[PDB]
Amino acid sequence: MPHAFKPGDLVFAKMKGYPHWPARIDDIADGAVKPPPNKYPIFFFGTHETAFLGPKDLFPYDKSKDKYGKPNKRKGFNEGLWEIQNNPHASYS
Repeated sequence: MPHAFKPGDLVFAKMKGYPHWPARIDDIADGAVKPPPNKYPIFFFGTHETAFLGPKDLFPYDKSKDKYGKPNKRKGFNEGLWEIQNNPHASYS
């Protein structure tokens, strides 16, 4: 049965106006900006941008990849599909 989201979990993350996007729950490093309550730091593969999102916008990768894991014309999308499948836990800093 599901647990709560934790750093390292792989997801498709949804934001207004964008397709469901390959992403991971990031850790928060000492000294880094913390998310708002009930929000998670989302790192988006491909773009390498961060946003804070709640669970309503977070779809677990294994369950969702058939549906959402298909090429997209949006900038960085296809690079992001490679990263989530091939090296989802690397430093992209």
